[PDB]
Amino acid sequence: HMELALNVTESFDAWENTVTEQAIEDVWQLFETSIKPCVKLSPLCIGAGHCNTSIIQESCFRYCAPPGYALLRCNDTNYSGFMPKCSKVVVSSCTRMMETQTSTWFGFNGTRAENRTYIYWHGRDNRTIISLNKYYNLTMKCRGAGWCWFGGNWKDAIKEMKQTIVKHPRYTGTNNTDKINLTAPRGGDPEVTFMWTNCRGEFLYCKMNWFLNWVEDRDVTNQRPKERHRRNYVPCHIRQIINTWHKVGKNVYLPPREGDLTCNSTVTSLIANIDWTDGNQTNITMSAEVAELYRLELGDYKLV
Ligand SMILES: *[C@@H]1O[C@H](CO)[C@@H](O[C@@H]2O[C@H](CO)[C@@H](O[C@@H]3O[C@H](CO[C@H]4O[C@H](CO)[C@@H](O)[C@H](O)[C@@H]4O)[C@@H](O)[C@H](O[C@H]4O[C@H](CO)[C@@H](O)[C@H](O)[C@@H]4O[C@H]4O[C@H](CO)[C@@H](O)[C@H](O)[C@@H]4O[C@H]4O[C@H](CO)[C@@H](O)[C@H](O)[C@@H]4O)[C@@H]3O)[C@H](O)[C@H]2NC(C)=O)[C@H](O)[C@H]1NC(C)=O
Ligand SMILES: *[C@@H]1O[C@H](CO[C@H]2O[C@@H](C)[C@@H](O)[C@@H](O)[C@@H]2O)[C@@H](O[C@@H]2O[C@H](CO)[C@@H](O[C@@H]3O[C@H](CO[C@H]4O[C@H](CO)[C@@H](O)[C@H](O)[C@@H]4O)[C@@H](O)[C@H](O[C@H]4O[C@H](CO)[C@@H](O)[C@H](O)[C@@H]4O)[C@@H]3O)[C@H](O)[C@H]2NC(C)=O)[C@H](O)[C@H]1NC(C)=O
Ligand SMILES: *[C@@H]1O[C@H](CO[C@H]2O[C@@H](C)[C@@H](O)[C@@H](O)[C@@H]2O)[C@@H](O[C@@H]2O[C@H](CO)[C@@H](O[C@@H]3O[C@H](CO[C@H]4O[C@H](CO)[C@@H](O)[C@H](O)[C@@H]4O)[C@@H](O)[C@H](O[C@H]4O[C@H](CO)[C@@H](O)[C@H](O)[C@@H]4O)[C@@H]3O)[C@H](O)[C@H]2NC(C)=O)[C@H](O)[C@H]1NC(C)=O
Ligand SMILES: *[C@@H]1O[C@H](CO)[C@@H](O[C@@H]2O[C@H](CO)[C@@H](O[C@@H]3O[C@H](CO[C@H]4O[C@H](CO)[C@@H](O)[C@H](O)[C@@H]4O)[C@@H](O)[C@H](O[C@H]4O[C@H](CO)[C@@H](O)[C@H](O)[C@@H]4O)[C@@H]3O)[C@H](O)[C@H]2NC(C)=O)[C@H](O)[C@H]1NC(C)=O
Ligand SMILES: *[C@H]1O[C@H](CO)[C@@H](O[C@@H]2O[C@H](CO)[C@@H](O[C@@H]3O[C@H](CO[C@H]4O[C@H](CO)[C@@H](O)[C@H](O)[C@@H]4O)[C@@H](O)[C@H](O)[C@@H]3O)[C@H](O)[C@H]2NC(C)=O)[C@H](O)[C@H]1NC(C)=O
Ligand SMILES: *[C@@H]1O[C@H](CO[C@H]2O[C@@H](C)[C@@H](O)[C@@H](O)[C@@H]2O)[C@@H](O[C@@H]2O[C@H](CO)[C@@H](O[C@@H]3O[C@H](CO)[C@@H](O)[C@H](O)[C@@H]3O)[C@H](O)[C@H]2NC(C)=O)[C@H](O)[C@H]1NC(C)=O
Ligand SMILES: *[C@H]1O[C@H](CO[C@H]2O[C@@H](C)[C@@H](O)[C@@H](O)[C@@H]2O)[C@@H](O[C@@H]2O[C@H](CO)[C@@H](O[C@@H]3O[C@H](CO)[C@@H](O)[C@H](O)[C@@H]3O)[C@H](O)[C@H]2NC(C)=O)[C@H](O)[C@H]1NC(C)=O
Ligand SMILES: *[C@H]1O[C@H](CO[C@H]2O[C@@H](C)[C@@H](O)[C@@H](O)[C@@H]2O)[C@@H](O[C@@H]2O[C@H](CO)[C@@H](O[C@@H]3O[C@H](CO)[C@@H](O)[C@H](O)[C@@H]3O)[C@H](O)[C@H]2NC(C)=O)[C@H](O)[C@H]1NC(C)=O
Ligand SMILES: *[C@H]1O[C@H](CO[C@H]2O[C@@H](C)[C@@H](O)[C@@H](O)[C@@H]2O)[C@@H](O[C@@H]2O[C@H](CO)[C@@H](O)[C@H](O)[C@H]2NC(C)=O)[C@H](O)[C@H]1NC(C)=O
Ligand SMILES: *[C@H]1O[C@H](CO[C@H]2O[C@@H](C)[C@@H](O)[C@@H](O)[C@@H]2O)[C@@H](O[C@@H]2O[C@H](CO)[C@@H](O)[C@H](O)[C@H]2NC(C)=O)[C@H](O)[C@H]1NC(C)=O
Ligand SMILES: *[C@H]1O[C@H](CO)[C@@H](O[C@@H]2O[C@H](CO)[C@@H](O)[C@H](O)[C@H]2NC(C)=O)[C@H](O)[C@H]1NC(C)=O
Ligand SMILES: *[C@@H]1O[C@H](CO)[C@@H](O)[C@H](O)[C@H]1NC(C)=O
Ligand SMILES: *[C@@H]1O[C@H](CO)[C@@H](O)[C@H](O)[C@H]1NC(C)=O
Repeated sequence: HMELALNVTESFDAWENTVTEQAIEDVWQLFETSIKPCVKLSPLCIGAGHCNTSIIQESCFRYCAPPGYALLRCNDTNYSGFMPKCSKVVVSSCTRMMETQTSTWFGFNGTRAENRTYIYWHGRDNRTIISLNKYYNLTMKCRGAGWCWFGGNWKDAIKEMKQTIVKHPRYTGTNNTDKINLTAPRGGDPEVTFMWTNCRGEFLYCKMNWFLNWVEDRDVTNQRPKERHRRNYVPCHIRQIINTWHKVGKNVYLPPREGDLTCNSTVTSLIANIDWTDGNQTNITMSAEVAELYRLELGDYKLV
């Protein structure tokens, strides 16, 4: 039945991307797949040296969630990432997710969101992903019109996060000075900070810049530096037809609704893909989609 492995390939290309790209594309294949004619054809590659073309039988009411897909994890400690000696393994399947909530920025419910911030991270010397987790307060409710609300110490929190990310990258070599900024492009230049949010089915897009207007430095001053007064909401505009971030492309999905849905969600799990490759850059990024959801609970998604 299930006969996985534990191998991975990491390289240079993101358009010719593999695990990621494959995981993403296939997902909307499984997902777009819930509409009924009589008999459907599903694939089923995840790394076997050949492929499975899954075939659902039926006719020509309550159903779980993935007409054809399932997940499972290893086991042992709270979390790390990769280079395991992996052993015991568990059982799981359903995928109702579309129903519930989500975001490109901060994973929702966090659980024993201990005061002391976290940077829980799957490492790769240079090209890697993070998961920051602090107790402090953050809220994020959406109001359907296309504008999202908050509550918390978000300036300060980032500080912690920025206070956080300083302790583990220790003295590299030379006597140095820090200078954090963000982007997240690839091969081309945009110049905007988008985030998405799922909560109750509608797949809503947000133009998020005021939230993301901060240049970081080691030791600073703002006495003689400048001051203007700014406040915040979210100029979201649903894009059922999804305008794709990491690539100026397109996708869609077929949702439900409760007329006046006015989103809501608890913040905890702020994410990032920090870039620090040899030279002059500490490059925070915000791509970390649906497999992070389950990755959020287990340690690391395994699908098939
Ligand atoms: C879905 O779930 C979510 C949960 O996430 C629900 O949303 C949450 O629910 C709470 C209550 O419904 C809500 O509380 C409210 O929060 C507001 C947050 O706004 C603040 O943050 C943002 C970002 O920084 C800013 O835009 C804004 O300026 C605010 O700072 C607050 O506006 C409200 O609380 C405060 O105001 C009222 C009225 O004045 C006070 O009663 C209350 O005490 C708060 O203010 C005092 O305390 C703060 C901090 O201690 C001080 O800064 C402030 O000056 C006040 O200090 C005075 O007053 C108190 C006495 O009251 C006294 O201690 C002190 O001596 C001073 O005199 C507001 O009540 C959560 O924040 C909210 N989350 C979100 C999204 O913000 C949501 O409803 C759910 N959906 C459904 C189903 O409804
Ligand atoms: C695989 O492993 C993960 C961690 O590695 C495991 O390593 C080996 C040695 C195993 O044999 C495990 O001991 C260890 O789990 C698992 O994470 C763990 O998952 C368990 C659930 O099976 C968690 O326990 C739960 O957490 C609550 C926290 O309390 C814990 O601490 C106190 C005091 O130390 C203890 O009393 C508890 O037993 C916990 O250890 C706890 O409140 C929960 O109890 C409730 O739930 C049961 C079940 O329904 C219910 O009957 C009872 O009445 C309670 O209401 C519960 O015990 C544990 O926290 C967690 N620990 C770690 C280190 O992550 C992982 O789940 C497991 N599964 C997978 C994914 O493979
Ligand atoms: C993630 O989980 C979140 C909470 O998780 C908890 O789940 C339970 C089962 C436990 O396991 C906990 O360990 C765990 O933390 C969920 O977030 C919640 O979202 C819901 C709606 O989606 C919100 O519901 C409403 O909450 C009100 C809270 O405000 C109160 O607090 C203030 C602060 O002082 C008080 O002033 C207020 O008076 C409030 O008391 C609450 O009052 C509401 O309850 C009333 O109304 C409802 C409906 O009419 C009714 O059911 C209830 O009996 C009362 O009449 C209301 O329920 C909620 O704000 C929010 N929880 C938190 C953290 O506050 C979330 O669903 C889940 N999401 C994901 C990612 O899965
Ligand atoms: C990646 O790229 C960045 C940007 O190019 C490099 O940063 C530069 O670092 C050099 C180091 O020599 C800087 O040169 C120094 O500038 C000082 C003043 O500017 C700084 O300090 C003030 C106040 O603190 C700030 O207002 C300002 O913004 C700057 O932060 C000078 O005072 C220095 O002269 C003194 O030091 C020299 C030794 O360097 C002594 O011998 C002298 O006695 C003298 O007292 C010096 O000139 C330069 O300013 C930076 N660039 C920019 C754009 O400002 C990184 O080095 C680079 N990193 C890597 C890994 O390559
Ligand atoms: C994350 O953020 C990083 C920093 O913001 C991004 O790196 C930057 O990527 C842009 C896009 O390609 C590059 O911009 C180019 O700059 C070159 C270099 O010209 C400079 O050097 C010469 C020689 O000293 C000097 O004469 C000039 O005046 C310039 O100072 C230009 O030739 C190009 O036209 C183009 O503008 C940067 O090179 C690069 N910045 C850094 C830090 O080096 C990164 O793209 C982001 N990506 C991720 C991973 O999220
Ligand atoms: C940020 O969250 C905390 C947590 O409080 C909430 O916790 C959940 C589980 C729920 O029970 C909800 O009802 C709670 O509000 C809130 O911060 C704390 O707020 C309390 C009072 O609401 C404070 O207690 C007071 O402390 C002061 C100073 O020590 C005393 O003067 C008072 O007598 C009283 O003891 C406490 O200090 C706050 N500390 C924490 C844990 O952050 C807060 O409401 C919330 N902020 C918002 C609105 O975003
Ligand atoms: C991942 O985190 C867990 C969570 O523990 C944190 O919990 C809070 C409350 C705080 O105390 C913080 O210090 C904890 O790290 C870690 O789980 C705990 O780990 C300790 C030691 O790492 C365990 O004690 C051990 O007990 C065994 C017997 O089982 C001894 O043989 C060992 O020598 C040691 O003394 C403790 O049981 C764990 N408790 C909890 C709450 O899970 C975990 O270690 C950490 N993993 C890593 C390394 O990232
Ligand atoms: C991290 O960001 C800082 C500051 O960012 C500012 O500039 C851009 C990137 C934008 O985000 C804006 O909103 C920010 O306030 C970078 O430091 C400064 O970068 C600017 C932009 O190139 C430089 O300005 C220069 O100004 C002269 C004026 O004569 C022009 O002629 C030049 O063309 C040029 O634009 C300036 O060199 C930088 N200031 C410092 C600190 O010396 C920083 O480069 C960036 N670092 C990383 C990690 O990428
Ligand atoms: C949560 O705990 C921190 C303690 O954090 C300390 O231990 C590690 C997390 C490490 O990062 C270390 O650098 C850090 O100091 C509390 O911060 C504390 O604030 C108190 C104020 O009473 C000070 O006495 C301490 O300097 C400081 N740390 C210590 C050692 O306690 C934080 O406020 C606390 N909050 C909650 C809700 O638990
Ligand atoms: C990010 O990683 C690079 C290189 O890491 C090497 O790891 C090997 C397993 C293999 O994948 C090889 O292709 C890859 O280049 C780091 O470069 C190293 O820098 C240190 C410090 O000077 C030196 O010990 C090495 O000479 C040098 N590379 C080698 C192995 O020759 C790079 O510094 C690191 N960057 C950061 C800041 O994380
Ligand atoms: C690199 O610059 C650092 C800046 O700190 C210098 O570090 C000093 O090293 C000297 C010895 O040369 C020590 O006595 C001091 O304690 C350090 N400075 C202080 C007070 O922080 C160092 O000089 C530079 N490295 C060299 C020699 O190239
Ligand atoms: C990758 O996994 C294969 C099984 O497909 C295994 O034989 C091999 O050791 C692994 N190669 C490495 C080390 O990446
Ligand atoms: C592929 O999955 C189907 C379920 O549709 C299962 O019956 C079949 O055994 C699998 N193919 C093989 C031989 O791995």
